[PDB]
Amino acid sequence: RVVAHMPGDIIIGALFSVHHQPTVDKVHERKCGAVREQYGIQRVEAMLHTLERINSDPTLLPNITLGCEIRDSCWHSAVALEQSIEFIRDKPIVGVIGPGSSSVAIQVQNLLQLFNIPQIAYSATSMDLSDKTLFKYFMRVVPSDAQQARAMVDIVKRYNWTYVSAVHTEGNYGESGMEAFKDMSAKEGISIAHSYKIYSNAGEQSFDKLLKKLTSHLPKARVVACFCEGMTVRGLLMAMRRLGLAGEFLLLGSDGWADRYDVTDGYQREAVGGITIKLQSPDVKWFDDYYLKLRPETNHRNPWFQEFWQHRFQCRLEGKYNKTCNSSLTLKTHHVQDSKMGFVINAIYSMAYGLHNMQMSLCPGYAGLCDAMKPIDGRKLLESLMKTNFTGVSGDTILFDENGDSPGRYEIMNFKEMGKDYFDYINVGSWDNGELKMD
Amino acid sequence: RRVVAHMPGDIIIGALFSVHHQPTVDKVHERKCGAVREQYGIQRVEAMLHTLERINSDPTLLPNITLGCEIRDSCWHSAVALEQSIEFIRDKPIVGVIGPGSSSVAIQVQNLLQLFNIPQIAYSATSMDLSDKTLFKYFMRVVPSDAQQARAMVDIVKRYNWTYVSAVHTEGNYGESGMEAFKDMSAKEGISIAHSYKIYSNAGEQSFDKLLKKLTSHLPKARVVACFCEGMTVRGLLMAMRRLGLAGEFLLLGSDGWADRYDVTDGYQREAVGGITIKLQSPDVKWFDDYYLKLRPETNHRNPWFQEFWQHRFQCRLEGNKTCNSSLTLKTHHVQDSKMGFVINAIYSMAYGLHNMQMSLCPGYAGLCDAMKPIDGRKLLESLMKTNFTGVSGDTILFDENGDSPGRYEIMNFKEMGKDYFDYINVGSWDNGELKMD
Ligand SMILES: *[C@@H]1O[C@H](CO)[C@@H](O)[C@H](O)[C@H]1NC(C)=O
Ligand SMILES: *[C@@H]1O[C@H](CO)[C@@H](O)[C@H](O)[C@H]1NC(C)=O
Ligand SMILES: N[C@@H](CCC(=O)O)C(=O)O
Ligand SMILES: N[C@@H](CCC(=O)O)C(=O)O
Ligand SMILES: [Mg+2]
Ligand SMILES: [Mg+2]
Ligand SMILES: [Mg+2]
Repeated sequence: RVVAHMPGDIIIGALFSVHHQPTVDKVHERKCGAVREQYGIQRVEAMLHTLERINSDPTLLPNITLGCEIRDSCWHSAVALEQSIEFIRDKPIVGVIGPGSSSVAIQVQNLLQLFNIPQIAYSATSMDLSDKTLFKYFMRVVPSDAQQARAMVDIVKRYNWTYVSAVHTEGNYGESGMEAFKDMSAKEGISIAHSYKIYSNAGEQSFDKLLKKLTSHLPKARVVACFCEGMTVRGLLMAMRRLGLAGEFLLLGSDGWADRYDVTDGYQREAVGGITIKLQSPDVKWFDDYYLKLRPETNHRNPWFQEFWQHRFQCRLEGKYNKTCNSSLTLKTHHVQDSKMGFVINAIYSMAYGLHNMQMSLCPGYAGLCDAMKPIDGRKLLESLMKTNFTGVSGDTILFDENGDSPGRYEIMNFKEMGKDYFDYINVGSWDNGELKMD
Repeated sequence: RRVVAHMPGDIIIGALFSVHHQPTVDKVHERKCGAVREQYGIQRVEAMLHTLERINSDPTLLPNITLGCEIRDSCWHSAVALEQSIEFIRDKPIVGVIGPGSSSVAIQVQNLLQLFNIPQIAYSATSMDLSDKTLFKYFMRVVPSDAQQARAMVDIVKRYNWTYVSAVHTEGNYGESGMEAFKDMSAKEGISIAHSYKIYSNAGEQSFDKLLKKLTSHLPKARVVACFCEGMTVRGLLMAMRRLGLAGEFLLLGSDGWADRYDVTDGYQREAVGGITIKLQSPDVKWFDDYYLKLRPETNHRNPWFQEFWQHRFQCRLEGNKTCNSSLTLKTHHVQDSKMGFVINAIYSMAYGLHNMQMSLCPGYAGLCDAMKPIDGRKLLESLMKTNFTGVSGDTILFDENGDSPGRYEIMNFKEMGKDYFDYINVGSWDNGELKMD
């Protein structure tokens, strides 16, 4: 399997979903699907460039250069574990950024903790991961769904819904979030018509059946609480197309969906009215400058880039598509920054600041790695990381609590019709530390 | 480093048994385990060792090939089990794995083993989840999935015309998957569940207290309590019943975690009295006791845990506070592990898979030939998925498409057989849909 290498005195690992998860037919081979941009190439590229900026910043880790080993998770548990094994055999991997998904992160954490390797996630939101007896070497730069689910329960109350349906994605994210939503909503007098679950990669038939099952609760249960992966919502949408059910349901979705266009593209009419929750994360300015200048002929250090470029533009590079890649192709056309970019970048910084701090205490008057950090002791790195206190890429303070969690907040999107045949995500409200505010 | 039981051979098979109890909150992070276990540890270790000896002595099965083993301690814990499982894969190669016992532990081990093409055969992991061959391709078992045990438990509730029961399951894949099967089966059968609860087996005294208090508030409408539970969870409850004195007000309908296990009820019998349990049908293995009971701490070094076990079992110290008398013997208070036959069938399955492979790849030869050097794990899987032989008790062992085996349950009753005497009474049976009591 392909890997992205950056040399250094210290090597940080990372798992990003450079390709989609395998299909039912190629699962056991663990042959992954198509190359991903926002969730893959962009995060890979973020990783490499953040490391450059840190290595160029003399305030942070002076005379030490951070290198990395970036690996493909395919958003899949087998693939991520396989790849995590490559991290632990046995120059060492000091800590790992990612992976994206709660149940995948858990599987990864189960391996890493046996090797005292701190792991810092940027999108794994499940409450389960707050348990430090079970997941001691796991931390994250996002809040847990104790709050997200709370926000979803609060949106239901605000709009005066007492009767809803529930769908969650199979696996720890959906399962655990929906548990929280089911519990909170029962105390607050909200009835759940039925709770359904489905895997994001189920066939059209499974989704069709789920859609028919949801119609049986019409007209009372037209709102569907979806603690769902983006690809589960898309499945629901496409099933609505096949069954001609556009305008029957209002989907209330969690962060798997947020403001993701790949979820709704091609299926806007069936999604319109949708309410989604997004974790507050501003664009990082300096990412686009770097990224939109990248060229397939000279971006060798990212070994998936040529594959991605050819996919994006549907062309062959003069280094199977029916055309050749034009010289004037640029990413600035239709560019959309990954909604979680700031989290990725902040996760990478936590690791660096964790390392820098350790260095200051264990190497008090020395420049670089002194014997006491040769080699780095994971248990002390975790102590250092657990006391994370810094200013983020976007100017917020990033701090960890005793559970390895981080404060955050949410934007509430409505997916609106903005005029004939044109739809978009519109910020309509927010949720922060218990307070819902709508426009 | 962790202690291992070794036996040499041309083909090495791995095994996972809970030789010690799980970490006690909190020796958890250091992964230090607790007290040594007899039925679930030492006896299984011993069955593994002796079964291989018996196979190596049988000339109809793998002639000229010596089967060895690497037997490791799981402590019935996901982290320890995974930790030990890495020792199997780094990198003589381990060809197959027997165990571990618990479903969520077996899941963790299967996720690693599938990556290295190493077949896994379980003796006691019963969760429906494990039937999914897309997630768990390299996993098989010699016991039926809890699809049947759940259905059986529902049928027991109906048999006594109960319409309102409480539910408790052990945190983990076994309890959660089995209770879900039970809830989505009883709701259709018109049975109501007052409240569903859950708990870790290693949860403190304080934790079980809270649970029981909650259960007491569910009374007196729900005295019957469906427990898709590990034995220690059941024990946990009984110990909480003692601390409160709520004994004789609950009826516990337990799954195979409890079954006919004395280590669950020992010391808390009157708290348990009345209880009903489901046990997988597994007859005692005659030859096992013959071999086992003859073992001596001075002469049984191949089992590295045995001296620890001997010393713990008899509360004495061996010569190389009180000194161990030479008269001590296991024949006293001996109880054979209830799932013993399943361990033994699992090993024989591995053995038979290896043998069938050997006949097609090494046709006119006795022994490991070049074409099985090394052993293709994908081919071992192929061969084991065609498992069909006659078991130690005499039944036919056969894997379905999902790598599952057929089985059946006995229904136990825990009751007083006179002033201060209590025992498990075989009160019925369940077999392929049909429940029978008398
Ligand atoms: C770090 O964060 C804490 C909050 O826990 C704050 O009190 C402190 O002022 C911050 N940083 C420094 C450098 O003092
Ligand atoms: C299993 O094998 C025995 C003997 O080889 C044979 O008689 C029997 O029909 C087989 N059964 C199945 C279901 O394969
Ligand atoms: N927060 C989700 C992932 C959502 C996403 O980034 O698409 C999880 O914990 O698995
Ligand atoms: N059947 C339980 C284990 C019960 C036991 O053997 O104690 C499981 O699959 O996890
Ligand atoms: Mg620097
Ligand atoms: Mg032989
Ligand atoms: Mg199976």
